[PDB]
Amino acid sequence: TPTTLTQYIIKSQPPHSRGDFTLLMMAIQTSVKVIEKNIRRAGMKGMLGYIANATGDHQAKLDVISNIAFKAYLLSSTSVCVLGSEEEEQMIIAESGRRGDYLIFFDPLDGSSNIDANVSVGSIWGVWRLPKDTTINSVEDANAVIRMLKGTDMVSAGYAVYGSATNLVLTSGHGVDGFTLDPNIGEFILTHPHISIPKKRSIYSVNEGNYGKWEPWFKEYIDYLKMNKTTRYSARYIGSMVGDIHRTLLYGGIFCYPKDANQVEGKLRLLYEAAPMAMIVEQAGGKAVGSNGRILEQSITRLHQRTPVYFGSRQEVDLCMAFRD
Amino acid sequence: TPTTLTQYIIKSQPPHSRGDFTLLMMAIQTSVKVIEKNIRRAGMKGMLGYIQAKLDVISNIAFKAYLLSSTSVCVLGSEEEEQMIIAESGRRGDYLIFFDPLDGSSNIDANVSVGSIWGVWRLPKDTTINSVEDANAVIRMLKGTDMVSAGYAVYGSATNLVLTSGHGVDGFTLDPNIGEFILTHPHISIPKKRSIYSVNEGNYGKWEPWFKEYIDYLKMNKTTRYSARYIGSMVGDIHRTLLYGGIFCYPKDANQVEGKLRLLYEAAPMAMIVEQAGGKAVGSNGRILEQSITRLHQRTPVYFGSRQEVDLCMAFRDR
Amino acid sequence: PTPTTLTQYIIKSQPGDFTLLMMAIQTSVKVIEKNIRRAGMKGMLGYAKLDVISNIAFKAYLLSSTSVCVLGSEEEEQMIIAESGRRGDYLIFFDPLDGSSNIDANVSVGSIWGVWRLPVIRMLKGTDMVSAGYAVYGSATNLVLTSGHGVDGFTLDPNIGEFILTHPHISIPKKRSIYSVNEGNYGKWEPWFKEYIDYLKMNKTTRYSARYIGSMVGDIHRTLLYGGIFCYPKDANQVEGKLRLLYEAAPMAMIVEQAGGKAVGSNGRILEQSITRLHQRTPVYFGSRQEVDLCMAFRDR
Amino acid sequence: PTPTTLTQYIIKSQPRGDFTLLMMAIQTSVKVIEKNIRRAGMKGMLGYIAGANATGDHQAKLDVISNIAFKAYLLSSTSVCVLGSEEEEQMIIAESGRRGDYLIFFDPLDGSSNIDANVSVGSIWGVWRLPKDTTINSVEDANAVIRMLKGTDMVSAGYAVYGSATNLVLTSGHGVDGFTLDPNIGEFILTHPHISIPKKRSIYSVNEGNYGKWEPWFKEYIDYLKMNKTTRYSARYIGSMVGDIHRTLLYGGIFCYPKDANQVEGKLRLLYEAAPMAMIVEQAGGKAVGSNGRILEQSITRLHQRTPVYFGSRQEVDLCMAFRDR
Ligand SMILES: [K+]
Ligand SMILES: [K+]
Ligand SMILES: [K+]
Ligand SMILES: [K+]
Ligand SMILES: [Mn+2]
Ligand SMILES: [Mn+2]
Ligand SMILES: [Mn+2]
Ligand SMILES: [Mn+2]
Ligand SMILES: [Mn+2]
Ligand SMILES: [Mn+2]
Repeated sequence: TPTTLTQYIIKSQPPHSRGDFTLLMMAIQTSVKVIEKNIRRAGMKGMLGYIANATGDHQAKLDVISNIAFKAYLLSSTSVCVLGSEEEEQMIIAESGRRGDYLIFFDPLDGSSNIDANVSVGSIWGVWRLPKDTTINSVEDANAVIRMLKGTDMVSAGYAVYGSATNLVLTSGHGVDGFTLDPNIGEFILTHPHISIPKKRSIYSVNEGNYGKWEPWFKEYIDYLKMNKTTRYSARYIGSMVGDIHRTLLYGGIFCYPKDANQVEGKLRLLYEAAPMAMIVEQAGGKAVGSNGRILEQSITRLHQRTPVYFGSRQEVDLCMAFRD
Repeated sequence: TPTTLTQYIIKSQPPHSRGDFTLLMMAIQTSVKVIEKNIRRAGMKGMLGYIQAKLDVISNIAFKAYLLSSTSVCVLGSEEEEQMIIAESGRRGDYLIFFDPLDGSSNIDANVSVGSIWGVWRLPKDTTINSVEDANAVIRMLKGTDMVSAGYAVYGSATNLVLTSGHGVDGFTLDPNIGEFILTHPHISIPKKRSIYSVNEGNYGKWEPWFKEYIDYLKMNKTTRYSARYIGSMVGDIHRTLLYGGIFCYPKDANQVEGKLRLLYEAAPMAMIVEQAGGKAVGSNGRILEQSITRLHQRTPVYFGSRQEVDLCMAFRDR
Repeated sequence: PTPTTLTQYIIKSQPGDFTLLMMAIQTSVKVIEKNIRRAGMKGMLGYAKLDVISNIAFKAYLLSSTSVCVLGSEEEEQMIIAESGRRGDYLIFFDPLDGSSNIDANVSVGSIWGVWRLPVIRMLKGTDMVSAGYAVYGSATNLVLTSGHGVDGFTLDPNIGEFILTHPHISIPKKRSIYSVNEGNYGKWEPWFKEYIDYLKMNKTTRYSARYIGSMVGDIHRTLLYGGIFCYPKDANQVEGKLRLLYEAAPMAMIVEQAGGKAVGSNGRILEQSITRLHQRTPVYFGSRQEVDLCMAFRDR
Repeated sequence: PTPTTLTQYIIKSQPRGDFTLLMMAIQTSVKVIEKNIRRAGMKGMLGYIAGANATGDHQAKLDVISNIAFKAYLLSSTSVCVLGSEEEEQMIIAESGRRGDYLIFFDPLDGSSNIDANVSVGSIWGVWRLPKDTTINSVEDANAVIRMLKGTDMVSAGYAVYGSATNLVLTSGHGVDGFTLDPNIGEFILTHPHISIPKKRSIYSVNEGNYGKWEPWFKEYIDYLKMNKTTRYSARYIGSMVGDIHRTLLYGGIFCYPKDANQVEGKLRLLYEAAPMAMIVEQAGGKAVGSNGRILEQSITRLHQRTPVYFGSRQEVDLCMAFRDR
């Protein structure tokens, strides 16, 4: 009898709790398993490539299927009032009799331009809980509510990695725990409890193809990692934010998506990429900052808002930020 | 009723052919499936190290078991073993197989892709291998250009098996419901040009000046913008290189002055696949496949990929 | 291509304890199915160990569910109480693995559960049962259940480890010419039942087909879907019967009744029988309402 | 760690690789069919096609899919010259130069009226080897060749059981060995080596719903099994010939499909049901007879020929035949 994610969560909540968070995490699990199913057989089911979004991404077929899955299960869960997907312009409101307390923002498939080459991909979600009195009855209401939220209010966050094994990592503000899908029983089993990101590790992750378009201070930082006399650094960039962040959490290191001469506001989205990953990184003992301190302290102005990121081992991030100053 | 790897191979061989190669590819398929099984559940079965090198051992055990019982092999050489192994007499076919049973094994704990690589030579016309001595003598008079088949498997979100027999490259995908590899990527053709480079830039300082120059050009040139990708799994990175185009480099180091990658069971198989897909695959002095094999764990640097991207790279090497 | 799961179905059915309970049951069933499929290679066959493993699974997941106060297994003499801070409202009685001497021959097996609710438990009636269900472990894996508003059947999708709705509103036909009984025991039956069986074979009007897998869950599942009758009659040895009331006959009776069939023992409805003792027994005559009527007509002369 | 596969077992068993390739094609077919059965409920493949085969069976959708599978893989194997399916009127010839030495007759899905109720089903095959200096170039040639064959010429036979586990049992004239599908690796693993059917066991398997239509001697035999003072019998009838025969081989007992007042020639087909099962039962140490002695000694007149069967533990079958001769 191994320990399932569901059991783990039931245990985590107080004696005879509400149960909404358990139902939510069921919906997420089912979605993740559906997506995993589709990815593993995509080649034979004709779902490789692209269709013939609000961020200007041309969509892979698995983006659409992923989004459909997440929405279907989350809305039927009875635990969500609002959902916001990368693949949708607008937020979606759950129907009145079927409306829980959670606002969930998700990237249903991260790295979708990796799938054709069997490089890892993932899903990311951040969960906020509807503020005490308030009631969201429309898209207008929801847009007003998100504007008065911060990453520091996020109650839970997590990602899934679709690779040789299927991982589901999550936090509820009391550390990070990692699970692995047992395909023989379709349950997520606790395999990586109390994930602690090392304080220092000589691994950096960034797209150096963009060297030319970076700020001078960041070119300097990267050059130092390569040219300094003291400590040798190793470079790794899978090109899947989830894949790279997962390696960062387990091995230590740093992961960067810096300011660009094109994307002067950044590549990564705040609500459904950067802030969830920031809560996970912080809870694992790491540091997660953007252009002006903590990602989680940034004010949310709009659903598809962007930010650069510098995430990872506390001291590696400190070194990086020392060049900025 | 989809097209299996097995049926594809049966069709590929001549009318009423011998059958050795079919049996070999069965053994390889079974091995790959056993390894895949173990990787997918490694976390729950204690084979990961959380709190490094058990899957190497299990992989090696699998490949050996199935290949030796296949009756198609005379000699095997694994990355995990110092010496070559001889198949027992009368369980002894015509193939010499050199394999990396698990490539990227320090990736597994982080769920980063890994693979298996194999190169197949066929015992020369008048030769008979009866011992380790014999085998060491035989490999010394072989080249990558004599390789009859090569392939790799990628263990990721899907499980791929890519291979060639000197008539192009074809890619298969494991259907886990029936445990057969299904043709999904027929006639893989690597683009002639594509702006993606793959190398560990952490080692910048230890590279030769010409290669530092090449990398700097990819970043600073006015004409064409390059994207950087380095998974750190040779199979993962090469597979992306074959399908997307680009370049993959493991250049000469100030430490590893002979190179990181092994010739027999990493560089030469991947070279035959890259060449068959329409790409170019070179080391320190031309084609990897034209290099003479001196020793089982011999090494070489590599510059592999899109023919024009490799040409560009080699243009910088001109002193 | 996002199918309807058992979990969603149940969430929709309610206006959370029962949802958590049905999670625990699902996980248990999947664990048991996993073990059965590979039992031959993992040494768990004879040639039962799977009774023990099954029981362990059900207990583990049901107790951690926080929805149970009491559980009773066929494999245990005594009932088990859930710990105080982890104690829901449900009493559950289950046969974690039915037909365990079938496994070595790859004949179907199943799991059966009956759920009562508490508002000491000296007597219950099947008519108070709030839910019941079984799983069938065969070439597909089925999970059939009721909550007093009909019967619905689900099938395990092994690719996602969820039970998918495949057989909604199972209705057992009123009449169907299939009978299920061990005729090896002919000699030990009561005269009226010998007469009934002889009539099924010798009557001029309607031809009957015989099927007996020898797994109660397998045979009852075929009975619900195809129609027919399933009998474990009184024996000259087992004068009180073979099947157990609390964790076999009464759950199956609620399912059969909710599907539109009839489910009786030696003296009327199984569900109306008083429960005196945990491992109490009863004969059964279950199935299509008219086939059971025909059977009972022979008993009454 | 690295278990013994069916493929390895077969490679070991041979001294030419034609039989190995054949058994690959069969394995793949069996795995494809298993795949389909496990998910049939969600893929809409439960029940029947809306519009009967050569023996008058209305077909289940899984009959058609199964038949397609077996044909596809067996023909691409390069080991077959002729194939005969239950689901086809005519035999099929493999294309010239994709043409091996084996004639294979198969029931691609046995018990297809069990699937909707999740009761076990199976596949059955019998393998003959083309006679010395015979050459099959058409359906005419094939029909001529089968007429001069017997079950005693069968080189191999086997079945698959699709249940909670997936079994594949086979013989090549040197006993019976049983395998089990490992779904994690899609290989059949040796689990039941040297299957030996007990000489005596008190279990009988027959559809007693047909009592009224049986011959008097067989009614007498069945009544004896129930009413005799000496030994008590247990009755089991799954209603899937493969399921019931598999239980018979492992537990012992008897399995009967006797002569009927309707089917006076019998229900079971000789080429792809009775004769393969007969070779397996004989190789396991049992006895397998029809209306006039050994099934395997019967002359094959036609592809969809029928026969009754009395199969199982040698002494149980002897007892049965004693009632016929009295
Ligand atoms: K995107
Ligand atoms: K190494
Ligand atoms: K039991
Ligand atoms: K049929
Ligand atoms: Mn996305
Ligand atoms: Mn993304
Ligand atoms: Mn390796
Ligand atoms: Mn028991
Ligand atoms: Mn029982
Ligand atoms: Mn049949």
